[PDB]
Amino acid sequence: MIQRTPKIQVYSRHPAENGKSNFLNCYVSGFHPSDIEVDLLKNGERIEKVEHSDLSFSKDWSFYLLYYTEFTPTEKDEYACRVNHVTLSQPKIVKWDRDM
Amino acid sequence: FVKKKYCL
Amino acid sequence: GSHSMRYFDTAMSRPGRGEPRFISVGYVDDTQFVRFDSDAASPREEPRAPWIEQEGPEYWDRNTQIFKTNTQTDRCSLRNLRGYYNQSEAGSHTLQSMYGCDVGPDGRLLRGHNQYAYDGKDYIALNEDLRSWTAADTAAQITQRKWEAARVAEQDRAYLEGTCVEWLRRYLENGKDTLERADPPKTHVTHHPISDHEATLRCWALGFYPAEITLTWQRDGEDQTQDTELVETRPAGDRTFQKWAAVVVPSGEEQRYTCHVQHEGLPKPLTLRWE
Repeated sequence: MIQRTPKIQVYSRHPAENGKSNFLNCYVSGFHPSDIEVDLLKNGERIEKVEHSDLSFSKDWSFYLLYYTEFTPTEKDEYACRVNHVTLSQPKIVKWDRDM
Repeated sequence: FVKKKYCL
Repeated sequence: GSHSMRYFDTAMSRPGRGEPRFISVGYVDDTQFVRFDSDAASPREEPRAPWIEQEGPEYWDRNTQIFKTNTQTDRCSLRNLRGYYNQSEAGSHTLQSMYGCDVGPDGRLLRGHNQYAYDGKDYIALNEDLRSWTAADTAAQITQRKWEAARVAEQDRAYLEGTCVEWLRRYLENGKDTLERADPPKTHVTHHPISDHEATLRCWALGFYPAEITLTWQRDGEDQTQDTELVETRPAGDRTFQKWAAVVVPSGEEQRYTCHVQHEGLPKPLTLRWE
């Protein structure tokens, strides 16, 4: 059995403007096998009713998924994506940074 | 349009 | 432009948790137009693109029937693959499939595809001739012999040169306002100091479709492949994609760097600098 660890990116659909509604994205790609757990976090707490895309993969056979939810960025609030996968000894947290 | 598949 | 139709299928066994899940997703380029998931509770509510609805209920019924039979076929495949590798009934295993056709701007067939991977490793592929197979190992040789005996490649060839090309052309016509529209990237360069000595220049491309794009940094007109951080192209959720490329540059040398962008929706390639 070969395993590939996920690449994780956290970012907004549109350029972020404090006080304006947007979508928060966590894109996980490059992983194998397909089982994976992804949460989006607001100030460290799990956001409910997050949706995701349908399981698909790249031509190198590595899987990808987009998890997403509506959000209104502010100065105060912190957002992140938490991912778990068989390749990870502990969940991996990636913070949202509007410059990436 | 989907393709009929064959068992490996 | 040229276009592709591709189905990406994943079958995954899960001993003790029911039968293997089968999911098939169909795309035209980077637009998903159909899903069939054996775990969906309401197959009728399963997403289809709008230019698929216009094809009517008999079209949907014929596709649904083949997807249902494909679920059973991929479960047969997973049972056989477990045996070909002497594997226990305890573990989860994965069979992936990609199949479909690529056409040029006139709609003519460029090439067909029908290939498989097991547990993330290539297993068997229909060759570009649409007549012969490439098998990765002695297990895939068993599949190859069975498919040769049953003349399976001739059935696949007929789908790839016939049904696949014909329906891709129909989808492109019905969806021409979206599927045949390339949206160019919106581009800018940002600057992020890292110390008194260096800063990152990041070249952004936002809002583009399809996903294929080339983004590169040059220093004095020389490509900086080894020193450029290039993130994977990523979906925005509005059909479009995003990508960035970054280099670390010495303070004061920023104007020696140029970012270069190629994309189908641009009338001409872009050259951009900081400020």
